[PDB]
This record gives sequence, C-alpha cells and structure tokens, in this order.
Amino acid sequence: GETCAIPAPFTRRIVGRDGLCVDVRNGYDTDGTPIQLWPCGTQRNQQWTFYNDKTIRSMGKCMTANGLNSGSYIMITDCSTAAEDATKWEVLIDGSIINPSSGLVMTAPSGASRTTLLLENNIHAASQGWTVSNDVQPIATLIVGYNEMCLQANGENNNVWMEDCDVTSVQQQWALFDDRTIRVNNSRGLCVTSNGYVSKDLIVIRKCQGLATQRWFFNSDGSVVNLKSTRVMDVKESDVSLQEVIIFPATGNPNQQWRTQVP
Amino acid sequence: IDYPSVSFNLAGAKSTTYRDFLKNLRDRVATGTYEVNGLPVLRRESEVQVKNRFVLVRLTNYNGDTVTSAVDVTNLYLVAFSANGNSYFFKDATELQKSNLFLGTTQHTLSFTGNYDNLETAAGTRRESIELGPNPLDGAITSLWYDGGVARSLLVLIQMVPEAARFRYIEQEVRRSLQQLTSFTPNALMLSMENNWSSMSLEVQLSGDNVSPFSGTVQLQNYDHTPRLVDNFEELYKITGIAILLFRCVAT
Ligand SMILES: *[C@@H]1O[C@H](CO)[C@@H](O[C@@H]2O[C@H](CO)[C@@H](O[C@@H]3O[C@H](CO)[C@@H](O)[C@H](O)[C@@H]3O)[C@H](O)[C@H]2NC(C)=O)[C@H](O)[C@H]1NC(C)=O
Ligand SMILES: Nc1nc(O)c2nc(CNc3ccc(C(=O)O)cc3)cnc2n1
Ligand SMILES: OC[C@H]1O[C@@H](O[C@H]2[C@H](O)[C@@H](O)[C@H](O)O[C@@H]2CO)[C@H](O)[C@@H](O)[C@H]1O
Repeated sequence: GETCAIPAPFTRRIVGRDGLCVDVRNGYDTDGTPIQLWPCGTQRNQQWTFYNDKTIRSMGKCMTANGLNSGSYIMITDCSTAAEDATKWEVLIDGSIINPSSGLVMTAPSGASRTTLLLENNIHAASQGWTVSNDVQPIATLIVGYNEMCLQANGENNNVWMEDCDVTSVQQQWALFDDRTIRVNNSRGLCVTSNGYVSKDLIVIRKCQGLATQRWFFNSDGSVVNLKSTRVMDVKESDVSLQEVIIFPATGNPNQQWRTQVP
Repeated sequence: IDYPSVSFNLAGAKSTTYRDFLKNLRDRVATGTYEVNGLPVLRRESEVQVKNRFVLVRLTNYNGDTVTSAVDVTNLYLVAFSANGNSYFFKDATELQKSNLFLGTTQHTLSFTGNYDNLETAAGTRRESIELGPNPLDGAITSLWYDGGVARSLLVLIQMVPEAARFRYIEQEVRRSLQQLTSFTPNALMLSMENNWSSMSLEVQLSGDNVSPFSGTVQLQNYDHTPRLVDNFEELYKITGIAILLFRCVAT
C-alpha cells in the first residue's frame, strides 16, 4: 500500500449566496464577533484557513458556531477555549458546511449584504449552499445534454428545453454559482427552479430565492441531481420535441447525462 | 492472453457510437471499489494481474482498414499497436507487453517513448497543432496501418481515446467534431488538463471522498493562456469533466 499525506493549513474564500463571501464583521479579530455575508474582496476577514483538525479561522481566531441549536448564529473566538464541538466543521462536495456534532449547517436565511449566518436544520436550500475557493468567480458554461443538444433558457417562469447548441445564444449560457445554483448568465436573477419533488415534475427558470428546488448538485456520474429530492433532471421521454426537462429517478441512462462545457 | 477489446468504426459512426465506445473502455480499465467522489481510481501494478494488464482498442478507419492499440489498464496508456502481422512498442517496451501483446506478429520496437513530449518531438510538431477529428482519425489509423505507424498519427489517437476516456471535456470536443464532421486543434485548456492528470489526481485523493476543497491547487489554463487555478473538486469536474482518476496515494 501507500498512505496519502496529511495536508497543511490552506487559506481559501467562502461563497454561497448571490456571489457574496463569508467574513468576520468589521474584520475585528475580537472574540464573539459574528459571521456575515459580504461582497468578496482582498481582506483577511474574508480569508479562511482550513486545518486538518477540522477548524476554519480568519485572523487566527477559530470560526465557531457560538450558541448551539437550530437558529444559533456563527462567530469567531479563540481556538483553545472554543467549545470542542462548536469549532469542528465538515465541507462535503454537496456544497454545504455541516457542523459534525450538531448536524446543523451554515445557513444564510437571506442573501443581503451584511446578513449574519447561522447553524440551521439542513434542508437542502441554495441558502445552505457554500463553495470554498479563492476564485469567487463562477464559470460560464453550456449544459449539453441529450443528442449533443444544449439546454436552453426561455422566459421568466417559462420552461427550459434542449435546443440546438449555439455558443453565441446567451439563452444557453449558464452561470454556475458557488451557492450550488444554476442561473442565467444574461440575468443571474433567475435560478433553474423545479415545480415539485415528484418524478415528471417540470423544471423551469423561476426567480432566485434559495429555495430547496434551486439547489443543484453535479454528480460525478454526469447527472445533475436535485438535492432535496433524489430526482435528477432529464429529457422527458427523450422526445426533445416535447420541450421539457424534468426531475426523474436516476436510471443511469444518457437522457439524464449532462456535460458542462466552458465559455 | 486474449485480452478483452472495444471497437469503433469511423464508417457509419455517430457521436453516440463514439460516446458509447468510450464508456465500454472505461468499464474495462476502471474497476475496483477504490474511488473518490464517484470517480474510480485505476488499479496499480501490485493490484492487477497480467491476465488483465492490457485492454485492446480496435479502431476501424473509413476504408475498413482497422488498426488495434493496446491500453495499459493501470493508467489508460497506449502501450502498443499492431497492423497486419506487425506490432510496435515504444523505446521503453517492457518484457510484460513485449511478451504478451500481439503474439505472432513482428516485434519491432519504435524509437521514442509514449511520453507526450517524446511524440511531439518525434512528429516534428506539438499537440497544439495536430488537429483531431473524424477525418484526422482516418488519416491516423491509415498512417499507422500502412506507413508503419509514425508519431503524429499516434498523437492523434492518444488524445481521441485515452484522453477522452478520462476527460469528458475532450469527449464532447470530439463528439461535436464527428457530429459536425469537422476537425479541431487542442486548446490551452484541453492541453492543460491533459498535462495535469497526475496533479489533479492526487489533489483529489488528498481531500478524500465527499471533500470539496483541495489541499492545494490545480494549474489549468484558459484559452488566452492565462492561468486557471481550481482549488475545489466541483470546479475541476464542471470544467475538465474528469471521469477517471490515476492512483497516487491511498485513502487515510
Ligand atoms: C456573463 O454575464 C455577466 C454579466 O451578468 C458578464 O460580466 C461582465 O461582462 C462585461 C461585459 O462583457 C465584462 O467587461 C465589461 O466591459 C465593459 C465594456 O468595456 C466595461 O464597461 C465593464 O467595466 C467591464 O469591463 C466583465 O469582465 C464581465 N465580468 C465581470 C465580473 O464583470 C460576463 O462577461 C458574462 N459571461 C459570458 C461568458 O458571457
Ligand atoms: N503512449 C501514451 N499513451 C497515453 O495514454 C498517454 N497519455 C498522456 C496524457 N495523460 C497523462 C497520463 C499519465 C501521466 C503520468 O503518469 O505522469 C501524465 C500524463 C500523455 N502521453 C501518453 N502517451
Ligand atoms: O462587517 C462587514 C464587512 O465590512 C468590512 O469590515 C471592516 C474591515 O475589517 C476594516 O479593515 C475596514 O477598515 O473597515 C471595514 C468596514 O466595513 C470587511 O471588508 C468585511 O470582511 C466585513 O467585515
């Protein structure tokens, strides 16, 4: 065999709602200082170092969940005196920072600048969608699915179906937000929303509100699965003419496969 | 040994035929529960018998002339190829392959390792200008078939199959190529992720299963040539469309 290697501490940013970063209020390294959402940028309060022990901290003061219980906000405090469990965090590829011991996840009720974060009942919402990285800029990409066709965006509240790929039509230009949501590059105001949590449920392009329906996880298998409902987005009956993509039990078939291609 | 094999005839070949072909090749070399975030980790020398050390790729050109190249299950490498009672192995050529691949043909080893640089240097050109596609594939197989199998042709194959086998980005790049029946040349990105398979490999093995951030960063590149450093898996996938991981370290 050949055991891996214990990674050292690394500093990365944290985004998870309307392109806003997570940081310490007024950059005060003082204890008790709460954590809130705020426009990204070069500033320590925004930078967070991740350690092997499972901690995350800026300015040196560990990021702990302060009080503990669905609704308890987060803040920064000395690592030593920090409550053993209230300082350990988990960052699953599902784009969520869950707190081990508790089971609550860093939730952002609203995505308004200055909005304070807090541990809350994990329900799978865009609010509870975070992505740690130094590049707080989402990548533009076309969602090519069935028959090398690109997923097309229509009108607000309107459906979304497969249309002949066109690297020029902005209606096919999708911006993958760090909050684990998919919004129109043209207008990042509307996220790819679903109409229900049952199979055959129609998908559309509703507004962005952090709803559990606007939370999309890109499975490494090539399927864009809805987190709340294990259903995946697919080409209804395969008949692209029907003009409708919906949520449906993962079958492992091509009509459920999607490829995210650059610009 | 009668190593398993997958085929792909350019003639009457649709984008889907290619996509399916690649899948099969993956289901082959990619086995063994060891896998992170859903992506498998190609076995290592110790955990792979000679009876399953190689997989053959039967590629049929338009004119029907089909050439076959064996891939190394432990890395998806183009170990060698054979054309009508003829077999060729790179300057390297281990006794394992030299004594188990295309037994019966003429075993004349080429004069340059499979290393990308080695090929580009032998082909007199760099990947950045060896256009791949439906037609380029035909000429490739053809050149390997008749001309004996030069570097350039091999370089055209390596990316069209192994590369596309581990990178779905390259997959679709080819899929659209056959779809529109038009060629294309590797861009800064495709070429970058092409050189960062090992790096991004361990970077993902480091973080581990269900872990998003990377202990380090992957040095990819945009078309303009500017550096595109991905620090998380989600990014690496949504861009490189990676589907095959290379072993470097074992979980911890
Ligand atoms: C996706 O949509 C977003 C907008 O929702 C685009 O963002 C920004 O787009 C502008 C225009 O191309 C980029 O440059 C701008 O140029 C104008 C004209 O010189 C200038 O007045 C602006 O100050 C800015 O330099 C800008 O770089 C780009 N990104 C950002 C972060 O601002 C984006 O370009 C769209 N992406 C694609 C692939 O269409
Ligand atoms: N003959 C041959 N056959 C390949 O399949 C291949 N793939 C790549 C591109 N991908 C890799 C793969 C592995 C490694 C590493 O272990 O270091 C580096 C780059 C480059 N040359 C290659 N040459
Ligand atoms: O609280 C919101 C947001 O504001 C900034 O905080 C301070 C910053 O730490 C300080 O160095 C500067 O002089 O004044 C800012 C006032 O807003 C930070 O940019 C950010 O991280 C948050 O702290």
